[PDB]
Amino acid sequence: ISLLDAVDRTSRKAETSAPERVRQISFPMMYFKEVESITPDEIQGVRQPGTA
Amino acid sequence: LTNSEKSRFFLADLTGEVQSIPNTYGYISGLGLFRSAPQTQTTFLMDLTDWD
Repeated sequence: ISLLDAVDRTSRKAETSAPERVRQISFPMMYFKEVESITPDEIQGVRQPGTA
Repeated sequence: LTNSEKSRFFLADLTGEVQSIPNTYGYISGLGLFRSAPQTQTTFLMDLTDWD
């Protein structure tokens, strides 16, 4: 928006306003992956901490 | 009441007794901070574990 400029009455001149402005955008997003594995060699023979 | 200071044939009363109990401190065993863990062996082990 802007302020109107004064014009004289007899010379019937006027003012106009600029139109709107519309654009477009897009968004990419991140992907996360996590892998873990359980193998019996990490369970066999191993001792539970805090237990005799 | 009681026999006199330097003769066994005269009397002198015994007026009570005064005592001097030592100074004992607490306020550390008063707080229930140290929990009792009774055990059977002369030494005990403990497991330390951590991760990040």
